[PDB]
Formats: sequence, structure tokens, C-alpha cells
Amino acid sequence: MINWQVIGQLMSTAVIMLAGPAVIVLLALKKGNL
Amino acid sequence: RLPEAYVVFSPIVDVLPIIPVFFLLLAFVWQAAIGFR
Amino acid sequence: VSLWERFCAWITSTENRLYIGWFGCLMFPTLLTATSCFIIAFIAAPPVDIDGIREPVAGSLLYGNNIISGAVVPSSNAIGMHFYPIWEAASIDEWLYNGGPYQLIVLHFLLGVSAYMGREWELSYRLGMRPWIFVAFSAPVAAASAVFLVYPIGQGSFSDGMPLGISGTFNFMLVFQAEHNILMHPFHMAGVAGVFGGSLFSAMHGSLVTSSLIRETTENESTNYGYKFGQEEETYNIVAAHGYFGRLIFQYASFNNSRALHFFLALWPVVGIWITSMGISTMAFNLNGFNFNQSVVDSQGRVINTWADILNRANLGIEVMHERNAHNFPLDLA
Amino acid sequence: MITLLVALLVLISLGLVVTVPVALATPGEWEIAKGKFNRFFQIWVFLVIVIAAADGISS
Amino acid sequence: MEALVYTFLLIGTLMVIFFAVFFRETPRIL
Amino acid sequence: VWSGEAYLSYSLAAISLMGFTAALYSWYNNTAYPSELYGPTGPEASQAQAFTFLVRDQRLGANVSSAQGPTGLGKYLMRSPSGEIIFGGETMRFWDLRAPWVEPLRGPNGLDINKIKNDIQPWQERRAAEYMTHAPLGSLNSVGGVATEINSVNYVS
Amino acid sequence: VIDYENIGYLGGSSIVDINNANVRAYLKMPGMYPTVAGKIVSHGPYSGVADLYKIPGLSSAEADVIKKYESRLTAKTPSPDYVIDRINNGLYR
Amino acid sequence: TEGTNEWFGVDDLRLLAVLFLGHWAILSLWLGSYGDSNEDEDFFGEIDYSAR
Amino acid sequence: SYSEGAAYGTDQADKLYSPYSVYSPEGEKSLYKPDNAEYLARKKAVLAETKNRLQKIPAYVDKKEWFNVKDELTRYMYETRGAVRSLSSSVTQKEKAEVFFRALEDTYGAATLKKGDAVKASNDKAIAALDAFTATL
Amino acid sequence: MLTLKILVYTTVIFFVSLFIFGFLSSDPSRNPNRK
Amino acid sequence: KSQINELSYLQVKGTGLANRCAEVVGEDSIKPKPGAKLVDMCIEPKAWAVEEEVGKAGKTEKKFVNSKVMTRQTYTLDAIEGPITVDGGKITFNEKEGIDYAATTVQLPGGERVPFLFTVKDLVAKGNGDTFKPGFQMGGDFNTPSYRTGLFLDPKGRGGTTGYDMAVALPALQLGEEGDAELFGENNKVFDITQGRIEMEVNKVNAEDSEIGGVFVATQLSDTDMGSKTPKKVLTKGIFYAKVD
Amino acid sequence: AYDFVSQELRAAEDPEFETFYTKNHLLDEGIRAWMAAQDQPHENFVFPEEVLPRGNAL
Amino acid sequence: DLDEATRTVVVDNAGNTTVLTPEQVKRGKRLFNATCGACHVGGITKTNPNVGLDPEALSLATPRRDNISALVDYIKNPTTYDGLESIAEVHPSIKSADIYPRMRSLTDEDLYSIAGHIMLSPKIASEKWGGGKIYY
Ligand code: CLA
Ligand code: CLA
Ligand code: CLA
Ligand code: CLA
Ligand code: CLA
Ligand code: CLA
Ligand SMILES: CC(C)=CCC/C(C)=C/CC/C(C)=C/CC/C(C)=C/CC/C(C)=C/CC/C(C)=C/CC/C(C)=C/CC/C(C)=C/CC/C(C)=C/CC1=CC(=O)C(C)=C(C)C1=O
Ligand SMILES: CC1=C(/C=C/C(C)=C/C=C/C(C)=C/C=C/C=C(C)/C=C/C=C(C)/C=C/C2=C(C)CCCC2(C)C)C(C)(C)CCC1
Ligand code: OEX
Ligand SMILES: [Fe+2]
Repeated sequence: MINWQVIGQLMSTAVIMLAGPAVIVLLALKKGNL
Repeated sequence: RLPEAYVVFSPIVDVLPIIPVFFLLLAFVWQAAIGFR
Repeated sequence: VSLWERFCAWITSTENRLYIGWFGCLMFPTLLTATSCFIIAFIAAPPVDIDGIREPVAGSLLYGNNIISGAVVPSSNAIGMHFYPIWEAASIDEWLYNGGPYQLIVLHFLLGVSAYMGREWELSYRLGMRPWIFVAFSAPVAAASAVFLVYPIGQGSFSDGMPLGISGTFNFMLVFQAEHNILMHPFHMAGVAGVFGGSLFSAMHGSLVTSSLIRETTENESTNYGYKFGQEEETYNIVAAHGYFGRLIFQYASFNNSRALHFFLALWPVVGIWITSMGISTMAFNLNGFNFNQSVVDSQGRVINTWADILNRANLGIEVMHERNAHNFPLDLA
Repeated sequence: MITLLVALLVLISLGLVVTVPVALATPGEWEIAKGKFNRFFQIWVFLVIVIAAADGISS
Repeated sequence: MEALVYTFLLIGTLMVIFFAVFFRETPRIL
Repeated sequence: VWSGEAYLSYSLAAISLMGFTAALYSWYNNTAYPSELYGPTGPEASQAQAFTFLVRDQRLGANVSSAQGPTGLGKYLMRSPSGEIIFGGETMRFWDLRAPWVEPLRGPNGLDINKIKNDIQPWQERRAAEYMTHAPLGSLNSVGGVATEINSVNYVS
Repeated sequence: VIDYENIGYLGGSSIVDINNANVRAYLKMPGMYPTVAGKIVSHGPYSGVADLYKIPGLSSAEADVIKKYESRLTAKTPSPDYVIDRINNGLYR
Repeated sequence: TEGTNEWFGVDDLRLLAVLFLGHWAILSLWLGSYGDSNEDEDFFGEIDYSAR
Repeated sequence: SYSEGAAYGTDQADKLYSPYSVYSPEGEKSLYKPDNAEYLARKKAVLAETKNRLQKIPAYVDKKEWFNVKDELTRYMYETRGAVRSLSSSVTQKEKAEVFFRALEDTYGAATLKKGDAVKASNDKAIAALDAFTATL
Repeated sequence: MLTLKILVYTTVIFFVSLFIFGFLSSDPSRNPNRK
Repeated sequence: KSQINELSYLQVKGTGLANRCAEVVGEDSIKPKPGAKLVDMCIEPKAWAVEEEVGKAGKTEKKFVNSKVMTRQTYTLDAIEGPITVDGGKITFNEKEGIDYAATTVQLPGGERVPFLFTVKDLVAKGNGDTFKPGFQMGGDFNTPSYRTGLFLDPKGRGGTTGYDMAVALPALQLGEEGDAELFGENNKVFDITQGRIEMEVNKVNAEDSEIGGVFVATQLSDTDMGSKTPKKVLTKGIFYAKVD
Repeated sequence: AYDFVSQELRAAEDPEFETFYTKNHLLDEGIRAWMAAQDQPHENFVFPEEVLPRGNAL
Repeated sequence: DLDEATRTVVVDNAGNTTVLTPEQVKRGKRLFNATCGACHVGGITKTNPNVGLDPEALSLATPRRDNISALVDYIKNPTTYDGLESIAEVHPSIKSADIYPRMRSLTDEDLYSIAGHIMLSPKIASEKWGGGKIYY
């Protein structure tokens, strides 16, 4: 009884909300064509 | 809910319609990192 | 040489006193018929069954009214959304009883205003102007079509449409409050911010120009005569008004660019009235504003009142009293 | 087995989206290495058919 | 008798709108 | 104008035509949008109320045809401005409501009084009571009912 | 009417009128709403509680709940504006 | 008869002869200048300034 | 806790159908048992009256009243499709029902087009088709 | 009442046809730039 | 007719046909049975007339001027039931149920709007002989109820069974011993019942179809708004139609 | 500016004369009666149910 | 401040009183708004306003309906207000639960908490429950 749904949702937004700027951050370090 | 072979991924699916809003914000983040040029 | 080319040359001539244009071909016949019927229906028009219950509501000056109470009454509840012209009425007396001239005025109004808007485009094309004054005029056209056209559609009758008058306007606003809760709806909130903000930046821009005028007159004559028409010199020190507002709040909140300044004066109201006129539109289809009634409870479960509960008891007073005879069943579905 | 393969299908699409626009926005990374990446597309498409097979068998 | 005043105020207002549009002081350069 | 942006402003005029029309299908049409799926329409929930209290007071032995309304019109059954027998109230504006649970009670003239006095089927009573309580009247915080309804239901159509 | 006598016998005095009360007034009597109360309201003017037994279509059970409350039922002068809105007078809880 | 499903509100036959003689009476004016022109003359502009 | 909104499963003791629901599943300890005879007797009773509502069809086609034949098969007969689909359990019982429907949809398709024989022909294709349904199961 | 009705469809499609055949009259070329 | 029953609903609506009573064809006799009950009596008036003071050459005797109806197509009565009882000398009719009122409003010369409830409530018809004939002619009294049920609220908010009972925005009228008794008549709302006399006349019968129909003439009294004005005598004429069963 | 007395004296003597203006007074009786019980708890307005102006069937 | 004296509600026709555990009052609200509250919101009945959920109106029914055991009796077998005939065909019930899809999954404790909510709500809000819009 540890509320697996909310733990699942808050991690899965934080995976996806951090997978977007990581596309840009990996390009800024690489100095590619932004 | 989802079929029984897919009840596991019920948290991930709940996030999925939000993701098209995140492409609108991805443009501005990309314009910030390019320096708005 | 041809008769049509000599007519197209006249109707698109900017050398006329008033530019007619191709939109004036259906602006001027529409708005003169909306006008000439409005003046007659406001002055001399018999009472109108609005509730469909054969209780005729007087609205004209000859039947004992004034400027404030007199109004062109909307059409009947018996008609509702049906198109009711003069030729589908079997007499003019049957036409004027059932709310005839409300549909003749409104439908010739919305065609003439949507043609007055396209006429503002057309002359901007023939004068070399950049075109978009008519986009700024879309904001009252959105709001005129919201209370005369869209709200009678979603409510299913022109009788819920706005009465063409002054006291009829406040009958419209209060009944719209009880049935839809417009004040809690965030699109009336986004246009109160549009016209409070609009009247702010109007009187804030108009003061900083008038503050920084250059000496061109004496103290005996008027301030305004230091501007000769068509001159090429700038009539106010814009660096002066920038340094004033740059100290009145702080430095970085001031537009040094006068073009971006004169764009923000056009953005803020017009966006505020586009959003507001799509508040009436989404509340025409009974998607009402917020409802926080009985939202705060104690641990026992008793309802603790809020300001929305006091606002609710004002809405319940108008709801139980609007159209006090037209209802027969416990819920105002219309 | 469907819950194991779809979980393997999501983890690959995590691995692609982090790496594929990085492989394209770089001036040469896609031309220098795409036969590495073209396997991962062919693996990814192959999983969709395996899951569509295992769903029809199980129903 | 009362509404006669209201009508005179309305059409009297539309007169000065007519004169302001057509008999306006036309502005001139130079 | 044969240019790039001009073709884009040709589409945006036509897509707005389709935009209003799909937004007016969803309010009135109960054929492409069945009331069993999308809920009752604006017009349909106004007629389902007047039909429910028609059934309610018919069980009290009341002649509903001759039941004189408070305004002098029909309290239950009145006559449309084209001559048809319709429901009365503020629901007289939606007298064009053609719905699969009321069309069993039609005739040439309209609502057949003989068929109302005798043939009302209990699935129509279960339907008009369902479409009264789930009328398309809501709020942005998704509480149903009228604008002055208390916060207990969670429904916007 | 400004000054109408027998306002009390309509709904609230707990001694009801017959030919003027709403059908909601018979709700306070257990057993009569809706069936037995439906027949009383539907038919025409009554002169007494004895005329309640003259209703066409009464059972012994329908006369039973009238026999219980026959002290509380009483009949008055029918004023014709109250006699119309006896099924529905536009009052809803 | 209002709610009849008739084309353009044409109830009687007489209203057609009104419609046809309205579009055509201005069409014939329009063909007096823009009609009887070359239907085979092109341009690679965005906008044509051909003739009157 | 009393005002916790996103307590999906820690609140209640019984297992729910889904975290996004309030109701428990269709398993044990329910009060609705679909094997009961009064549910079967309700569905059987509408099948019996359907034939009785369908024999009144030619009386309106012998007359001129087409508005009464378009709705007689929707006024009472609305509850048919809910029952005859529910009574159809076995294999060949199921594909017997669409014989009855397609024969019934042509009665309504001919009543709107006002064809007198096509109603009377397809009515007899319906009484014979419900005869096939009721006699088997 | 069917005599008035005839008069309206004259007046509508008179001005609607002036609108329709106004913009077909080479209307983009009527600018202060050229011609 | 049966010709009206041929049509569907979508073909009748918007055409103004449901307002109009049927046309019976042919003439013969039909006999009312012992349990005979009248089924589909519809009444529709085709002309209206209000008794006024008419401007003749030199005289002002009361005459009927006609009037134009302004409520559109809502005047016809329909579905009126009732048993046909057989008295020995004369066949009688007493109506029981059906839509037996249709509120409407006509306009006079001068611009005066006179509403009136057109009704046949509690009708006791009596006609010569027993069987319905083309020479048959029955009529009798009907009771007109008031045009407004007593819970109607006037513009100030005053009704017979609800509302206030004083001029609600004139609070200084109820001062003194006299009170507001000068405007007493506009506070007391009185439900009014008057009488009306209809005279029907059968002239065309089917016996193979058991449906009759002919011309009537009805006179009644217009409304008063619960004692607000003097009501005026309203005459009307038209055609009816009935199914004798 | 509460009332036009020429509108109010006429609507009292003629119980058929209705404008939009007299329609706004009945909307204000609903505001003056329904909210004033909960508006002003210091004054202790205890209204009965039978004095509150309701319309027909609302 | 949900004291156990306030949670103590009457349970049988004789008059015994038992208490409701705090999950009964919480599931009792969620189930009532989801199932019953479409028409019985706040104690009034939308489709028949004469027959409410008032503690006065439940008591005047010909079987007395104030008890928890009397309310769950009504849910499985709804008679009329005078209790002569059944209206299970039109009111949602357990007996006629093939037509209503909303009541195919309800246990005994679920109706015990819904009827708990109908009984314990006049004790919390004395006049708001079934008082109409006057007492909103
Ligand atoms: C020219 C401007 C103009 C316009 C647009 C209108 C418009 C209207 N008037 Mg008005 N009127 C005008 C001038 C105008 N009026 C003038 C000058 C007078 C004084 C004489 C009047 C007097 C008047 C009266 C007295 C009344 C109206 C009424 C009306 C309404 C309906 C009339 C009707 O049937 O239209 C006829 C329209 C058509 C036949 C449609 C024409 C549209 C064409 C066909 C374009 C469509 C293109 C097509 C779709 C392309 C198809 C391609 C194909 C391949 C598919 C309508 C809003 C009535 C009203 O509002 O009552 C409520 C009414 O009673 N008018
Ligand atoms: C709301 C009114 C409105 C206004 C002011 C404009 C304004 C403009 N349009 Mg446009 N347009 C509109 C609606 C509107 N549009 C709609 C609704 C459509 C889709 C049918 C189009 C389709 C369209 C095209 C395809 C083109 C324009 C073009 C233009 C420009 C020049 C005017 C012209 O020739 O168009 C003529 C005017 C119209 C086509 C619309 C007339 C709108 C009338 C005056 C009022 C609304 C009535 C309603 C839509 C018609 C219903 C008829 C029915 C009842 C029979 C100008 C910016 C032209 C342009 O410059 O593009 C680069 C162009 O080629 N428009
Ligand atoms: C502090 C108080 C406050 C403020 C500032 C506002 C502000 C506003 N309210 Mg609001 N409101 C309030 C309180 C307030 N409200 C309260 C308390 C209520 C409840 C009673 C409401 C209920 C309410 C309703 C019901 C509505 C508003 C609307 C509006 C908007 C009005 C703007 C408008 O229509 O212009 C837009 C301009 C026009 C409509 C005019 C178009 C005119 C055309 C273009 C030309 C006409 C030409 C003319 C005939 C002749 C010209 C002159 C001639 C001589 C040439 C604005 C955002 C309206 C809204 O939402 O927008 C539609 C609306 O319908 N409010
Ligand atoms: C990899 C190929 C492939 C694909 C695409 C499918 C697809 C499908 N199988 Mg399947 N299957 C596969 C391999 C595949 N299977 C294998 C290898 C086997 C073992 C031999 C099976 C055995 C199998 C069985 C035994 C069953 C299925 C069934 C189904 C269908 C489920 C939908 C349904 O119930 O039918 C109803 C139909 C629909 C719901 C329509 C769904 C399609 C719509 C139109 C969406 C498409 C829209 C569009 C293309 C998307 C936009 C894209 C655009 C941007 C380009 C679905 C169409 C079931 C079936 O067919 O039952 C009828 C079923 O019982 N499968
Ligand atoms: C990042 C920039 C961007 C993006 C995201 C879009 C996005 C879109 N554009 Mg586009 N556009 C852009 C820049 C962009 N545009 C620029 C710079 C121009 C030059 C001025 C155009 C010119 C343009 C035109 C001329 C049109 C679009 C259309 C569209 C829409 C196609 C989908 C659609 O209509 O679905 C809705 C329709 C359906 C679901 C039904 C299927 C119909 C098919 C998909 C229509 C495809 C039309 C096609 C895209 C237009 C041909 C363009 C081609 C000549 C290059 C979509 C919203 C089209 C449109 O209709 O939207 C306005 C259209 O007519 N655009
Ligand atoms: C914010 C973006 C957004 C979103 C989320 C939606 C969402 C939606 N819109 Mg939409 N819309 C939007 C913006 C948006 N709209 C805008 C900006 C416009 C322009 C104003 C419109 C105009 C619009 C219209 C005109 C309509 C919608 C509709 C819809 C709804 C259904 C989607 C649909 O019809 O798919 C459409 C999908 C396609 C066109 C793709 C092709 C689909 C093919 C043809 C289907 C073939 C089916 C076939 C039978 C399958 C058989 C397979 C078998 C043979 C194997 C959906 C709620 C529809 C609706 O329900 O209206 C209420 C509708 O009619 N929208
Ligand atoms: C030591 C001790 C004792 C301990 C206690 C601690 C302690 C000391 C605490 C005290 C600290 C304390 C509170 C001090 C803080 C001071 C403070 C900020 C207090 C004020 C409080 C307060 C709420 C302030 C916030 C409100 C505020 C001023 C908001 C500003 C709003 C704002 C940014 C508006 C901008 C709008 C805008 C864009 C306008 C331009 C558009 C416009 C048309 C302008 C016209 C115009 C502009 C031009 O540009 C030019 C060119 C021209 C031509 C022209 O027309
Ligand atoms: C499908 C899928 C998937 C995928 C997903 C994805 C990949 C998504 C994406 C998404 C994304 C793509 C995201 C994005 C995000 C972003 C963000 C969240 C951002 C935001 C931020 C902010 C908002 C900020 C901004 C700014 C700046 C920077 C500066 C200027 C200003 C501003 C403030 C504007 C997975 C694998 C899961 C699996 C399942 C399915
Ligand atoms: O019309 Mn004018 O107001 Ca809109 O809500 Mn329903 O309808 Mn009637 O009531 Mn309320
Ligand atoms: Fe300026």
C-alpha cells in the first residue's frame, strides 16, 4: 500500500520532461548544428 | 482499463497526451540555447 | 473604355469623398437598412411578445419609454431560431408582434460590419498601407457576433439574444450572470484586464507624449498649434519621455523603440477582446465559468462559506426571477 | 511474454530519441554511422511485429 | 408630449454628425 | 495571388468553415453523433425534461392536453407556430427536436395525444430521466448542473 | 386575492382542504401519495369527507387511508384559481 | 411555409428568373471588358498587370 | 485520510477495477448475479410480445397510415435488440439473429419509401425468422 | 408577402454580383505600386 | 383525412398543414350507437370579429369589425373526446378531454390588441333528432376559464395566488388610514369564468368512414386580465370535423 | 437613480405595461432578498421560505 | 471532529444505532456522487421533486425508510412512496440491474456505505440536505 500509481506517474513525467532538454544539452556540448 | 498484457504501463500512458505540449516548449528552449539567433 | 471599366474605376477610386470599394457594395446597402429600420423600430414600434407567452413587452418611444428603457426587443420564444422575414409573416402586424425587426436589424448589421471590416482592408491596399487595421477591428466584430449571433445559436433562440437598447443591455448582462457565471469565467477576466490595461496604456502613452512636447508656441495661444500638419520634424522629445518612465518604475521596463511601443498598444486590448468574445461563445454552449460553491468544508463535513457562496446567492436571486412566467419545469435548460 | 517485449520496446525508444536527433544535427554523425543505427531501426520494427504476433496468438 | 423631446435630441444629434463629416475643416499641407 | 502565403490564407478561410460546422454538428446533430454515445444534445435535454413531468403528472390522473398552463398556454402540450403539437415551456423553442426516443410518439400532426395517453414505454421513461440529469450544462472545473449548482457531480458533456 | 380566507387549509395547518389543496399537501399523510391522493385531486368539487367515498374507482385499501385521516381531511369553498393548479402549482423542492 | 427544405428559399418559380437575371446582368457587363480576352496568355509573377 | 484526492488504492480495502475508478470488479460478493431466472424471464417476455407487436403491422398497410408502421417497430420493439443479442449464446444461434434483423430493417426501409408489398413481404420474413429464434433457444 | 420577396432577391443579387464580379475584375492589380 | 395520414412527419412540418382540419367527403346519415363516443373532433376558426363602436354615416350602433390574427398558426383545437349520450328527443354531446383551449390574439383597427382564450371546455351540445344528417345542427354553452391562471405575475410582481399585493416600488402609498385603496382594483387579482355559446352544423357525413364535418359559429367573451379592463364580445366562424366512431 | 417614477406610476395603474426597465426591478428583488440573508449575518435576517420572491417553477 | 456520536446512525426498524467506520463515510460519498448523485444531489430529486431524501420525507413513506436496513431494502426492491407497487423498472435497483449498467457491480458493504451517506448527511448539514436551492 505505497501508492504505486503516483510513484509511476511522477517518475515517468520526470523521465520525459528531462528527455527533451537532454536532446538540446547533448547538442550544445557537441557544438552541432543547433 | 488496458488489456491484461498492458496493465503494467498504465502510468506511462497517462503522461503521453501531455507530450505534444512539450514540443511547443521545446522550440523556445531550442531558441534560448541558440541565443535567439 | 467599356462601361464596366469606367464603373470599376469609380467604385475603387480613392478620389471619392468616402471610399466605397467593393465591400461598400454590400456595406452601404446593409448598414443603411439596419439604420433606417432601427430608427423607426426604436421610435415607433408596437410591443413584442418576447417570452412567447403572449405578454407583449413595450420597447419604443411612442409607447411610453425614454432613451434608457426604450429598446428594440428581441424576437419571440415562439419563433426561436427560425428565420422570420417579412414575406414569411402573412402581414406586417403579425411580423411586428412576434419580434420582427430584431432579425432584420441584426442580420443586416452583421453583414454590414463584416463588410465595414473588409472595407478597411481594401483602402489600405489602394493607399499603399500595410494592411492590418482590419485585424484590430476583428475584436469588436468578434464581440458583436458573440451576443447577437453565436449566443442565440447555442441557446437556440434569438429571444436570448441581446436587446438593442440600454436597459435591455443590463437585462442581458444580469441574466447571463445567473445562468452562466461570467465573472468567474477566465475569459471575462482576460478582457477586464484588456480594457483596464487598455485604458491604462492609453492614458499612459498619451501623457508621456503630451509631457515631452517641444516649445513651438507662446503661452497665449494653444499648445496644439505647434504641430503643423504634414511636417517632417518630430513633435516631441522621445528621449525625454524614455528617461522619465525609465526612472518612474526602473530602467529596463521602458520601450525605447516607438514602433514596439505603438505595437503593444494594439496587442493588449485586441487580444483581450478576442479572448473575451470567445468567452461568450464558449458560454453560449453552456460551458460555464468556475463553480466553487460548497468547496470549503471542515473535518465534520459542514459547508464553510466563501466569497463564491455569497456570489452564488446573488446568482440564485437572478435565476429564480428571470422570465418569471416563462418557466414551467424546475431547471432552466434554456 | 508480451509484458517483457513491450518493456523492451519502450527502452529502445528511450535509447533512440536521446541519440537519433543527436545523430542528425551533428554535421557528419549520420553519414559516418548509420549502418550502426539502421540495425536499431530494423530491430525496432521487428519488435512491433513480434508483439503483434504474440497479441493475436494470446487472443 | 414627453417623447417629442427625446426624438428632437436624437435627430438633432444626427445633424451635427452630418455636418462634422461633410463640412469638416479640411486639413492642408502648407 | 499566386504566392506562397496566399495559398495558406486560402486554406485558413476554408478550414474555419469546417471548424464552425463540426462545432455545430456536435451541438444539434444526434445522428452522426448518437445521444447514446455523446450524451443528449442541447435541444434534446430540454424536451426530455418536459416529457418526464408529462409522465409524472399523467400518473396523477391529470388530463395533460387540457391542462391549462399558468400563462394561458399549454402546460404540457401546446401548438407550434406552424401548427404541430409540441411540448410547452421554454422548451417551445426546440420544437424541431427529432430524437429516436420521441419519434415513436409522432404522427402527421405531431405528438399524437392518443399515443401519449396509452403508449408510453418504460424505456422512454428511463431515457428521458437519463437525459434530464445529464443535460449539457457544465463548468470549467467540471461540475454539472446549472451555474448555481453545488459541487457534488462531476460531469460536463 | 389580497385577503383570501382559508390560506391555512391549503398546505400548512395540518388540516387539509380537499378542493383547493395541492397534491403536495397530501404528501404529509403516509399512504395517500401518489395513488389515493391522485384520485382526490383529479376529480371535481367535493362537499364533504363523505363525498370522498363517491370517487369512481376506489378500493377498500384506498378507502382505508382516507378513513385514517378523515379527521384531518376537510372540504371548503372552491375558489376557482386554486382549483386549477392542484396537480402542479409550480412549487418544487 | 418557413421550414421547407427548398433551394435558396426559392418557393415560387418566379424567383428563379430574378436570380438568373441578376447574376447575368452584371456578368454581361463584366464580359464587356474582361471577357473576349486571350485565355492563353500566362505570367511568372505572383500578380498580373496585363491590361484593362 | 478524508480529503485525499489521489489515493488510488491505499484508501479502500477492496480491490478496484482500476485506479481510475470507484467501483469494484464483477467478481465475487456482488449482488448482481447474471445467471438469475428473472433476468432470463424478462428477456424472454419481450421476445413474445415482439411477435404480437409485429402482427399489427399489416393492419396499417391495409390502411394508408405509414407513420404508424415506421414507429410500431421502434416504440415497443426498442428493447428487442438488447434481448435477442443477449439470448444468442451458442454459435449458430448468433448467426440466426442477423437473418431476423436484415428482414426487419427492410420493413423500416420500405415504410419510409412507402412500398406496400415490400412491407408485407418482409413482415413475413420476420415472423418466420423470430420463429427460428424462439424455437431453438 | 411574395411581391416584396421578389424585390429583395433582385436587390441582394444585384449587389452580391457587383461584389463577386468586382474582385474578378483584376482586383490585385489595382494598387499604387504599378497600374 | 386518411390523405393526411398518408404523409410522414417530415413532409407535414413547416408546411402549415397540421393546423388545418380535414375535409370530409360526401353526405349520408350515421346513427350514434348506445356506447358511441366521439373521437377526433377538431375545430378551426377561419374568421374573427370583435364587437365595437363602428363609424357609420351618422350613427354609432354596435357592429362587428373583423380582425387579423397575430399569433401565427396556433388557433386550432384538436383531439377532443367525449361520449355521445342519446336523450330521447334530441341527441346530445358532452366533451370530456382533448386540447380544448387555444390562446390567441387579434388586432383591431386602431392598433388595439385583443387577446382571447378560444375554448370549448365543458361543452353541452344538443341537436335535433337522433342520427347525424346534412341538416343536423347542434350547439350549446361552454365555460371560458380565465386567460391567466392565478399564479401569473404582472410586471410589478402581483398575482392572484402568488406575488405581492401592493405597488412594490411605491412604498409611500400605504400611508394613512386609507392605505392604497385608491388603486385597489389593480391589486386584487380575480379569476374570472364567463360563458360562451357555440353553434355547430353538420352538413357532410361519411357513414362508410364514420366521420362528419361542417360549419360552426362561436361567440364568447375576450379576456380582462383579472379585472383590469372591460372584456369585449368576440364572434368567430370556421369549419370543424369529427370522427363519430 | 433607482426608479423612473413615470414608469413606476404607470406600471402600478396598468397591469399590462411592461418594459425592459421594469424587468430589471424584479431581478433586483431577487438580489435584495436572496443574498441579504447570508450577506449581513450581523443583522440576523431570518427569512421564511414563503417570503422569498420566486418565479414560476424555479 | 467526526465524533463517533455523530457517526452513530440508526440501523433497524426497531431503532438500534450503530456507528460508521471512517472508510464507510468516505466510500459512502464517492459512491453516492458517482451512482446516485446524478439525480439525488444534495437530497432533492430532480426527476420527481415531491419524493426527496429528507429525513422527514424518508419517514413518511409507507414503509419507513430512515433506517440503514430500510434503505438497502429500497435499493434491492424499490416500491413506490405508498409502497403498493414496484418501480424497479424505472428506478435503478439490484433486481432490475440488467438495464442499468451502473449497478451490476455493487456488494453488500457498498450499499451499506451509500445508505450510510444518505442517513449521516442530515446529521452533518441539518437544513442543506434536500432543502432545495433556498438552502444552498
Ligand atoms: C445587398 C446587400 C444585402 C444583403 C446581403 C441582404 C441580406 C439579407 N436581407 Mg436584405 N435588403 C437589402 C440589402 C441586402 N440584404 C436592401 C437594399 C433592402 C431594401 C430593399 C433590403 C431589405 C430587406 C428586407 C425587407 C428583408 C431583408 C432580408 C434579408 C435576409 C434574407 C434575404 C434573402 O433571402 O437573401 C437572398 C439570398 C440568396 C438567394 C443567396 C445569395 C447568395 C449567393 C447565391 C452566393 C452563394 C454562392 C454559392 C454558394 C456558390 C455555389 C457554387 C456551387 C458550385 C456549389 C438577408 C440577411 C430579410 C430578413 O432579414 O428577414 C429576417 C427581410 O425580411 N432585406
Ligand atoms: C468574415 C469576412 C471576411 C473578410 C472580411 C475577408 C477578407 C478578405 N478575404 Mg476572405 N474569406 C472569408 C471571409 C472573409 N475574408 C471566408 C469565410 C472564406 C471562405 C468561404 C474566404 C475565402 C477567401 C478567398 C478564397 C480569398 C479571400 C480573400 C480575401 C481578401 C480580399 C477580399 C476578397 O476578395 O475576398 C472576397 C470575400 C470573401 C471570399 C468572403 C465574403 C465575406 C462576406 C463579405 C461576409 C461573410 C458572409 C459569408 C461568409 C458568406 C455566406 C454566403 C451564404 C449565406 C450564401 C480579404 C483580406 C482573397 C485574398 O486576398 O486572398 C489572398 C481570396 O482570394 N477570402
Ligand atoms: C468592473 C466591471 C467590469 C468590466 C470592466 C467589464 C468588462 C467587460 N465586459 Mg463585463 N460584466 C461585469 C463587469 C465588468 N465587465 C459584470 C459584473 C457582469 C455581470 C452582470 C458582466 C457581464 C458581462 C457580459 C454578459 C458581457 C460582458 C462583456 C464585457 C466586455 C465588454 C467589451 C465589449 O463588449 O466591447 C466590444 C465592442 C462591442 C461589442 C461593440 C461592437 C460595435 C460595432 C463594432 C460597431 C457599432 C457601431 C455603432 C452601431 C455606431 C457607431 C457610431 C456611429 C455614429 C457611426 C469587457 C471585457 C461582454 C463580453 O464578454 O464581450 C462580448 C458581454 O457580453 N460582461
Ligand atoms: C505484424 C502484422 C500484423 C498486424 C498489423 C496485425 C493487426 C491486427 N491483428 Mg493480428 N496477427 C499477426 C500480425 C499482425 N496483426 C500475426 C503474425 C498473427 C498470428 C498469425 C496475428 C493473429 C491475429 C488474430 C488471431 C487476431 C488478430 C487481430 C488483429 C487486429 C486487432 C483489431 C481487431 O480487433 O479487429 C477489428 C478491426 C479494427 C479495430 C480496425 C483497426 C485498424 C484501424 C483502421 C486503425 C488503422 C488506422 C491507420 C492505419 C493509422 C493511421 C496511420 C497513418 C498515419 C499512416 C489488428 C488489425 C484480431 C482480428 O483481426 O480480429 C478481427 C484477432 O482476433 N491478429
Ligand atoms: C514549421 C512550420 C509549419 C508547420 C508546422 C505547418 C503545418 C501545417 N501546414 Mg503549413 N506552411 C508553412 C509552415 C508550416 N506549416 C509555411 C512556411 C508555408 C508557406 C506559406 C506553409 C503553407 C501551407 C499551405 C499552403 C497549407 C499548409 C497546411 C498545413 C497543415 C497541414 C495539415 C493539415 O491541414 O491538416 C488538416 C487536414 C487534414 C487532416 C486532411 C488531410 C489533407 C492533407 C493532409 C492536406 C495537406 C495540405 C498540404 C500540407 C498543403 C500543400 C503544401 C505544399 C504545397 C508544400 C499543417 C497545420 C495546409 C492546410 O490545410 O493547413 C492550413 C495548407 O493548405 N501550409
Ligand atoms: C488542438 C488540436 C486539435 C485537436 C486535439 C482536435 C481534436 C479533434 N478534432 Mg479537430 N480541429 C482543430 C484542432 C484540433 N482538433 C483545428 C485547429 C481545426 C480547424 C478549425 C479542427 C477542425 C476539425 C473538424 C472539422 C473536425 C474535428 C474533429 C475532431 C475530433 C476527432 C478527430 C477526427 O475527426 O480525426 C479526423 C481524422 C482524419 C481526417 C484522418 C483521416 C481519417 C480517415 C479518413 C478515416 C477512415 C476511417 C475508415 C472508416 C476506417 C476503416 C478502415 C477499414 C477500411 C480497414 C477530435 C476531438 C472532428 C469532430 O469530431 O468534430 C466535432 C471534425 O469533424 N476537428
Ligand atoms: C532594514 C529594515 C528595517 C528591515 C525591513 C526590510 C525592508 C527595508 C523592507 C522594505 C523594502 C521594500 C518593501 C521596498 C521595496 C520597494 C518596492 C518595490 C515597493 C513597492 C511595492 C510594490 C508592490 C511594487 C510593485 C508594483 C510595481 C511598481 C509594478 C510595476 C508594473 C510594471 C512593471 C509595469 C510596466 C508596464 C509597461 C510595460 C508600460 C510601458 C507601456 C506604456 C504604453 C508606457 C508608455 C510609454 C513608455 C515609454 O517607455 C515611452 C518611451 C513612451 C513614450 C510611452 O508613452
Ligand atoms: C512516445 C513515447 C516515448 C517518448 C517520449 C518522448 C521522447 C517525449 C518527448 C518529450 C520532450 C520533447 C520533452 C520536452 C520537454 C521540454 C521542457 C519541459 C522544457 C520546458 C522548459 C521551460 C518551459 C523553459 C523555457 C524557457 C527558456 C529555456 C528560456 C526562455 C524562457 C522560457 C521560460 C520559455 C517513450 C520513450 C516514453 C515511450 C512511450 C512512448
Ligand atoms: O428566453 Mn431569454 O432566458 Ca435563456 O435561460 Mn431559459 O431561455 Mn429564457 O429562460 Mn432563462
Ligand atoms: Fe502615440
